[PDB]
Amino acid sequence: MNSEIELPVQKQLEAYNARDIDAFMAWWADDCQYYAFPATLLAGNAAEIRVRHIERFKEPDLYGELLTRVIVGNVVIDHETVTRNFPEGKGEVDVACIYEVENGRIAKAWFKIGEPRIVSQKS
Repeated sequence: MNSEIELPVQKQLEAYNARDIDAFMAWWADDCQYYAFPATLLAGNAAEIRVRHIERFKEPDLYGELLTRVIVGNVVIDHETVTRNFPEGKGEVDVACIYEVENGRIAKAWFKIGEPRIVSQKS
């Protein structure tokens, strides 16, 4: 059972669209690392991680619609589609946010954005 690895990523994914930064920060480590595609350290601790996302939570159009989630031991891939506002239309970007949970808290987290998509250009 990798239940204590599922507990962070479940509560945070819900909190991402539900606009709860307290739970979206809770299940992380205080020294948690946060990289951007490919491997660019945005945050070397929890305090910088939350603030970075709070800026994203200012968008009323922010919605993470999960498609698929897989878990390999202490690691989870949450593959969601972030609804944004792009000047060509919708603005929905299919991202794979990968996490690493150590001692019950996310020790490290990385994300890679797949592509930009639009409803007018998609079935």
